[PDB]
Amino acid sequence: QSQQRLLLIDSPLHNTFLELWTMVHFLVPGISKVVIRLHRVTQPFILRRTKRDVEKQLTKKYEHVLKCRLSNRQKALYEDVILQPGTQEALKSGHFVNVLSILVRLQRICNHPGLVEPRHPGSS
Amino acid sequence: CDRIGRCKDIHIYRLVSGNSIEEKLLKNGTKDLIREVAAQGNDYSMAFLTQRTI
Repeated sequence: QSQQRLLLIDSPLHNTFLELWTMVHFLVPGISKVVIRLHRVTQPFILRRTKRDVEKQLTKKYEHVLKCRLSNRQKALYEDVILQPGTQEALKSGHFVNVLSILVRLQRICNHPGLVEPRHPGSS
Repeated sequence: CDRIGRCKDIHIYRLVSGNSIEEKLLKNGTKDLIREVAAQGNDYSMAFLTQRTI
C-alpha cells in the first residue's frame, strides 16, 4: 500500500525493451530512428544526467609527479644490473617476456639498495 | 585511494626515479595488457625494447 513510488537505477539497457516496458508498467498501473523514438516516448517520465556536471562542482583533484635522481649506490647497482649477462636476455635471446619481467622487477626493487643489498654490521 | 580521499582537495604525490625505466613504465604501462596473448612464450613487444634500454 503506497501512494507514490521512487526508483534509483545506475543505467538501463538500450535494447531488450521488455525490461523498460516492465519498469514503466510497474511505475504506475495504468498501461497495458528506433532509439530516437524510444527516447521520445520516455520523455514525460525521465530525468537523467551525465558526469559533465562535475566540472567546477567542488570536485578538485590534484596530482603532482615529483622527479628524484638516483644515489651513487643506486647508480652503481643500476649499471651493474644493466651491465650483466642479462643484456642478451634484454635483447630478446630467449623467454623474452619472462626475462623482461624479471629485469623490470629487479630494477623496481633497485629503487633502494638496502632491499637488494642489505647493509649489515661489520662484527669482529 | 581516490575513494578514501573522496573530497576536500586531496593531494597525490608520486615518486619516480629519474633516468630509469620506471618513468617509461609510468608513461607507458599498457605493454602488460597488449601482450595478453597466450603466456609461456609470448615473445612480443619487439619495438618496445627501446624503453628498457633508456
